[PDB]
Amino acid sequence: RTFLLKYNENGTITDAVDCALDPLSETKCTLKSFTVEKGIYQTSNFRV
Amino acid sequence: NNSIAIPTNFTISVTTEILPVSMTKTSVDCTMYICGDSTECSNLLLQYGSFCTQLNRALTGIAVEQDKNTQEVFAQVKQIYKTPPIKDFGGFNFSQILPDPSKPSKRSFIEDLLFNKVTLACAQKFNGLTVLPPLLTDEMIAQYTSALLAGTITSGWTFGAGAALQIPFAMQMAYRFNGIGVTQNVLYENQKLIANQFNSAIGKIQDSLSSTASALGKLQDVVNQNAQALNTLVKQLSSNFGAISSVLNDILSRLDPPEAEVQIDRLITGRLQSLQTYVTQQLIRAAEIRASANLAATKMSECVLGQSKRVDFCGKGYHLMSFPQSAPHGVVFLHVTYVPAQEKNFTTAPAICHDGKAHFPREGVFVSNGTHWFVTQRNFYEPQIITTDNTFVSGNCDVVIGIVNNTVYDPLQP
Amino acid sequence: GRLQSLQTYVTQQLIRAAEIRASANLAATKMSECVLGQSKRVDFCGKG
Amino acid sequence: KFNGLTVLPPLLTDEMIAQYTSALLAGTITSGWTFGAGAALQIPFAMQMAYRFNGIGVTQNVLYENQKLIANQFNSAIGKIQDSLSSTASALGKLQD
Amino acid sequence: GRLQSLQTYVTQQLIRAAEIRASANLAATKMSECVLGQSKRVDFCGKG
Amino acid sequence: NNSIAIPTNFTISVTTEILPVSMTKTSVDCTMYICGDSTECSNLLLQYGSFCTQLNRALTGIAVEQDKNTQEVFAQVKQIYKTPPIKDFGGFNFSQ
Amino acid sequence: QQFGRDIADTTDAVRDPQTLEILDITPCSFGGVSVITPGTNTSNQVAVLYQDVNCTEVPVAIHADQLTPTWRVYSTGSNVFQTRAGCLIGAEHVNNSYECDIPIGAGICASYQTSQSIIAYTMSLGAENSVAYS
Ligand SMILES: *[C@@H]1O[C@H](CO)[C@@H](O)[C@H](O)[C@H]1NC(C)=O
Ligand SMILES: *[C@@H]1O[C@H](CO)[C@@H](O)[C@H](O)[C@H]1NC(C)=O
Ligand SMILES: *[C@@H]1O[C@H](CO)[C@@H](O)[C@H](O)[C@H]1NC(C)=O
Ligand SMILES: *[C@@H]1O[C@H](CO)[C@@H](O)[C@H](O)[C@H]1NC(C)=O
Ligand SMILES: *[C@@H]1O[C@H](CO)[C@@H](O)[C@H](O)[C@H]1NC(C)=O
Repeated sequence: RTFLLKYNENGTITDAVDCALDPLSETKCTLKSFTVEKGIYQTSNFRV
Repeated sequence: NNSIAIPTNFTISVTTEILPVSMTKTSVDCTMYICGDSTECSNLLLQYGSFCTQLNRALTGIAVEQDKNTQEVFAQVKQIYKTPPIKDFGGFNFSQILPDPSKPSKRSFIEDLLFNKVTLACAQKFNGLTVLPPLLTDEMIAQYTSALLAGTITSGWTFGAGAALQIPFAMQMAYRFNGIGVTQNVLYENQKLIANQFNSAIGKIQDSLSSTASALGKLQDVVNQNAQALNTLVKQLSSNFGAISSVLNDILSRLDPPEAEVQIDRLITGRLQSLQTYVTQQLIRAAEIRASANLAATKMSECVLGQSKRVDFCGKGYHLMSFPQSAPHGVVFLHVTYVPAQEKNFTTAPAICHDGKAHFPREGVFVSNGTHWFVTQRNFYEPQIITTDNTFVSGNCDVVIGIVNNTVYDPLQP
Repeated sequence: GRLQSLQTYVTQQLIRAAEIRASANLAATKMSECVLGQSKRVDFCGKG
Repeated sequence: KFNGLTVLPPLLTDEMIAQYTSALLAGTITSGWTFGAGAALQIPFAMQMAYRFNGIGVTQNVLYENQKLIANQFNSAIGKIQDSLSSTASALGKLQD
Repeated sequence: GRLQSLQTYVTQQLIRAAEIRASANLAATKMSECVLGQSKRVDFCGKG
Repeated sequence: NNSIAIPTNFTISVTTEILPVSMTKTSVDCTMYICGDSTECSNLLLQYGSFCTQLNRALTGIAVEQDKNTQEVFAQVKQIYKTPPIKDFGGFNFSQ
Repeated sequence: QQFGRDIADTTDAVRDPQTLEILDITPCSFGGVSVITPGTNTSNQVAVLYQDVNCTEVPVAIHADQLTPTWRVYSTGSNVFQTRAGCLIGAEHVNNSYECDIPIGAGICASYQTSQSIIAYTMSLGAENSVAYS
């Protein structure tokens, strides 16, 4: 899996989001962020 | 020193002008173009940093700009106006430039001629290259223009400045001539004359575009550029870049992965150079259209929604108004311009001295048959009797060069 | 790989420089017309 | 020169460029604004000086009562171009770039 | 290396050519406004 | 509240404005540039697909477009005029 | 002949060495998948746009039968709408027309309007109006 973990100033991970649960989760790893304004995005295909 | 040229007649002229607005909508996927359905190839591409997340993002950035360009050119108004059913415009005929309600499409009579005058030719979608549909389909593109004519023709130019205000079309051009230096008495005495000439002007441009004369020269270039560049990208995949084969599947069936590290990478490096050039060349082409798109957008706000006093910015000649029409990957402007006709050889003089006082023209020129003097508008010969109402008194008679003696009729106590 | 890193950046910056350069000149054209005088053109210094 | 750099001549030679400027120079002087919008209309240049003042809100009478002063003053501004262009500090920076 | 040397020269030429187009169109618009007629735009044809 | 300014005289000044219209058209041929007078090197270039048949149209595309700039700026009149033999321009000396 | 080429110089049609039957070869990956999503801090339910697939070969083109069950949820169902830009799944079609805020393509947009769901519709070009001309 491709995991995107975000770290606070301490380094302890408070939340994590897997990028294969749904095509919504595919957007975050595609864009490398979480809090993004409303719009439309394209994600590279990853189904095998 | 004392010869002036004042036109004695006039003719109406309708020209055309083509300007691209949006170009072909293209997008390239990251992995599909370089190597499709090969998980052993994408691993090697991952070690070359983040190129396709830049190139596709840049290519996607064109798509946002291309849809925004059409919105800032065509969606200038926020209400879809409709032309009234009664086509009584004071002798003018407007059927050729308005959409036909009988047809199931909103494209007007001349837009069908324009849409087949230039073409676009699609089937190579398999190797990554795809075409995104435009935000505004051709049915909606014609709908914007139909409202824009429904505002300029019927509501004057006020619909571009707020709520639409109704006005006759005979009214509209009557004091629109007031913006080019001629009074409004010209049209009311020549409404029949200008109507047939204007209708024939629409007929003259209709036959030329319906013939074999290629007048849409600029539109074909932008379509070919967005077609030749893609085709070069299609053909470029057939080159080996010095490899033992131009197809990676054979190389995957030829060399072991320890021996394919050198072989495949040089293919990967070569094809990245091929794609980088396309994305680069797409940006300048998108930059040039955007410069023309703002030019089209400015002409939308200037050459249509009002009267522009800038010389030779909307067609050729004095500006009266324009008829925007839908075109594939662009817009067509029909500038209706005022052109002076043949003139008469007049003899002029700057001023008149009557009783030692100088009378200067308030508005117009001073012309003579050769013995008698008359005053008329600068851009149209309508001679008038020299009165104290059309002139004003200033200065003496020994300070202005070229002054001529003449009499002034006084009408207040005849 | 690093020269090609700079070749991508410099090309994009020059292209983006032209985007600002046309916009700045457009503002400058509006700067000499919309504020330093009264403008007669329609829908160039705002709606109406 | 070497290594495949070929310079094509311009489509319009420098001699013919000046004639278009000469045509525009005579067009601006003898016609004003008419020749750019249709048939050329001949008009005295003294008259054309007035009708541009009317386009900037200046009354027609200001030119005629001060025609002599403008004639000396307009040429002096023209004569100042040579002093502003023949100096060491050249003002033709944009073309030189 | 020579192709990359030639490619960056073509890219540099294309960027500069577009700026000449913007300048020429500004010159062309000036030619249609500053010379062939009278322009009421403030501070567009020189100062004043 | 009640102060306005109306000039009592005027000054006529001319200012020089500079704008480029076109530059020198350039063209590069890959046949002799990349591999100078060597037929054993051009065959390597032929294996690189079509770049140098794609760059030539780019430079020529510039040159064709730049020739349009010269005609777009200067060639906006359909007639060629000449000065009249007399030079009575109301006190203006235009011979410069 | 043994195989056919094209503009791309790719083998698109090959002849069977056994039955000598003319047949065509083409892949359909449609790797450009797009999702329409509001602000990520607003909601989790979204709509996914598929480009030029007609959404009748989705289980066949990608072999979703043997995939994870979460892919088959959006592969088929009653929430299927077909556009000129493709087949859109995950939105409720509405017969009204508003000034849309989310561009998708082919005149179809999306919004966040009411029980909450994302609605897709043909955009409204504006408020219809007429001028009392005579
Ligand atoms: C004005 O016209 C008259 C008539 O021909 C001429 O004699 C005179 O010289 C002209 N004025 C000037 C300044 O040349
Ligand atoms: C301006 O101010 C003066 C005194 O301060 C006052 O008399 C006058 O009415 C004012 N004018 C206006 C227009 O307010
Ligand atoms: C989501 O973020 C936006 C940021 O603009 C904010 O306006 C909105 O109130 C936020 N909503 C929630 C539910 O956090
Ligand atoms: C999509 O599938 C339906 C079902 O057979 C068919 O009627 C329709 O024509 C297909 N769409 C296209 C574009 O062929
Ligand atoms: C929209 O209209 C069509 C035809 O009038 C109808 O079949 C469809 O059910 C309508 N949709 C809704 C949600 O009512």
